[PDB]
Amino acid sequence: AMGSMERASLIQKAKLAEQAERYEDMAAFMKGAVEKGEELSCEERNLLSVAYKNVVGGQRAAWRVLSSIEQKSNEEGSEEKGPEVREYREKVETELQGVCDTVLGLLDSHLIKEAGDAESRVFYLKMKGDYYRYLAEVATGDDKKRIIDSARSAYQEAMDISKKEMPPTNPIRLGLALNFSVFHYEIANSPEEAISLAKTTFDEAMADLHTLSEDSYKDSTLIMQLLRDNLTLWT
Amino acid sequence: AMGSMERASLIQKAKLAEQAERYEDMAAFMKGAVEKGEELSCEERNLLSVAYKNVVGGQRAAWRVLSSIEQKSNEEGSEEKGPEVREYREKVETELQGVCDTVLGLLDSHLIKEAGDAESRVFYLKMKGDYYRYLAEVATGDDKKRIIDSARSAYQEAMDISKKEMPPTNPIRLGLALNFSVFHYEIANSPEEAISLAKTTFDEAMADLHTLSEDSYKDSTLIMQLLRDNLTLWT
Amino acid sequence: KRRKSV
Amino acid sequence: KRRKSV
Ligand SMILES: C=CC(C)(C)OC[C@H]1O[C@H](O[C@@H]2C3=C([C@H](C)COC(C)=O)C[C@H](O)[C@]3(C)/C=C3/[C@@H](COC)CC[C@H]3[C@@H](C)[C@H]2O)[C@H](O)[C@@H](OC(C)=O)[C@@H]1O
Ligand SMILES: C=CC(C)(C)OC[C@H]1O[C@H](O[C@@H]2C3=C([C@H](C)COC(C)=O)C[C@H](O)[C@]3(C)/C=C3/[C@@H](COC)CC[C@H]3[C@@H](C)[C@H]2O)[C@H](O)[C@@H](OC(C)=O)[C@@H]1O
Ligand SMILES: [Ca+2]
Ligand SMILES: [Ca+2]
Ligand SMILES: [Cl-]
Ligand SMILES: [Cl-]
Ligand SMILES: [Mg+2]
Ligand SMILES: [Mg+2]
Ligand SMILES: [Mg+2]
Ligand SMILES: [Mg+2]
Ligand SMILES: [Mg+2]
Ligand SMILES: [Mg+2]
Ligand SMILES: [Mg+2]
Ligand SMILES: [Mg+2]
Repeated sequence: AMGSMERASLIQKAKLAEQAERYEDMAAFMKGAVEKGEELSCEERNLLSVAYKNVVGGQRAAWRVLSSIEQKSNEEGSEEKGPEVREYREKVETELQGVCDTVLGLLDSHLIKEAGDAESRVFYLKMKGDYYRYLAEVATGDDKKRIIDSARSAYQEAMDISKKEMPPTNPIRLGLALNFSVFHYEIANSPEEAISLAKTTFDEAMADLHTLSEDSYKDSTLIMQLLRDNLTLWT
Repeated sequence: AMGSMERASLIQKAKLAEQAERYEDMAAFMKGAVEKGEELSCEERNLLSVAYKNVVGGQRAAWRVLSSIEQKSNEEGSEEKGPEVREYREKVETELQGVCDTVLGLLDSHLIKEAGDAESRVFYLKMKGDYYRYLAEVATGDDKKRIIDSARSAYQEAMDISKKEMPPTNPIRLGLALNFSVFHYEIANSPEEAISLAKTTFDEAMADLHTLSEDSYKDSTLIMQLLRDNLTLWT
Repeated sequence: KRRKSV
Repeated sequence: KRRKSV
């Protein structure tokens, strides 16, 4: 749908969509930019991830509402409404899945293959881990296990690279750790691992802060605070 | 698209969509319920208006962002970006217009024709005035005048009925007055009329509050406060 | 403060 | 308080 628009026009429109909180549009513009076949810049990767994060974020929030209703209507002494709650939860779930598959597909051809620099490769592998994780949040079937492992292996590979190649205060490194810790906590049923990861990550970033310019690491600061919020919630 | 679903299932799903903040879905379910050809109940009219109010509300908010950017890029010493801002503002505008036309169309066949009770007829005429008003917010062409007059005539007819048939604290009567006052202020370039309407409306509702049960008029209270907010902003 | 409607 | 991700 975006094949007739210049790459630069798609990037510009993704930035306008962001300002207008039109995240579906933003995601469609960024998909079209990716499909031009050139690697994305640091700024363009951020637009890509923000667009899809917001689209799936709204779907996942809806899915959680509908799932909670559905689960309530399946309890002790709740009364039979009929199939509507389940159908509508399935409709939202299916659309969410289709957006995850779209992102995963863009990642696998060809953001991940062509990413040589550490900051881009870790960024894309983090996205791959995130979107498999959102698949795992709704998976109840045969392949829940395989989906969970796909998220784990993406996050693990990102983690391996980020440790070798990036400082501990790098905001991509920090975000990856934050999300991988969430994965361990609520997807992999490994809250000790989640806690240990969040703590180690936070502590190592604190100790490396002396190397940093400020206010040039406001992203790193915010993410350190989310790690702290999780540690507070979980301990 | 909704012709195969039972009316009651569409109403139920519109309520789930509301809880999930899935307003596009909500609007589509309510459109499908209207198309069953039975009159809507008081509760169902509210679902209808809330669904579309939220969909168009997000579009109008986006349109305002993009318009402000566009107008900035057309000023003294702003530099030529190219056609992207205008194209993307036009795309948002076109979709907004299409949603207004969809609502107006549902109103004209056949919510308005079949509404005999005062509360339903005023409610639908208020919607007709609102959606013509949102058309007028973006109209810059030949028919801006005709669109503005269509909003005025709908609001005027609603106002005439609501005065004859409803008490001054009726929340539909109050909301209609609130919106008609906004129309006068920023669409019809008649701020004196907007102010006089908001004041009279508020004062008459205050004087009729003694007749009311509470907490049975929380909607009327909130709308009286919006009238007060406008009067504060405008005077 | 943007004006209110309902 | 729902746990944070980024
Ligand atoms: C403001 C919107 C746009 C233009 C899209 O930028 C989003 C943000 O983009 C950058 O921030 C990134 C970033 C975010 C920061 C944590 C936001 O920081 C602040 C202070 O707002 C959240 C965004 O979603 C984004 C792009 C995402 C990620 C996440 C991506 O996973 C695949 C990993 C961690 C984080 C990294 C890439 C952050 O560097 C910038 O460093 C931020 O600006 C500052 C001053 O920190 C800007 O707000
Ligand atoms: C909560 C969501 C649903 C179920 C959709 O209901 C929306 C709301 O629906 C009713 O409120 C209506 C109503 C609104 C109230 C002002 C909300 O009141 C409170 C305290 O939240 C705003 C809604 O958009 C709605 C449906 C719209 C209108 C507007 C319609 O124009 C065509 C005219 C004024 C207003 C009227 C119809 C209000 O009566 C009810 O009276 C409200 O509940 C209470 C306690 O007042 C409920 O919040
Ligand atoms: Ca605690
Ligand atoms: Ca004032
Ligand atoms: Cl459905
Ligand atoms: Cl466009
Ligand atoms: Mg080209
Ligand atoms: Mg049922
Ligand atoms: Mg399913
Ligand atoms: Mg322990
Ligand atoms: Mg039937
Ligand atoms: Mg340009
Ligand atoms: Mg136009
Ligand atoms: Mg005067």
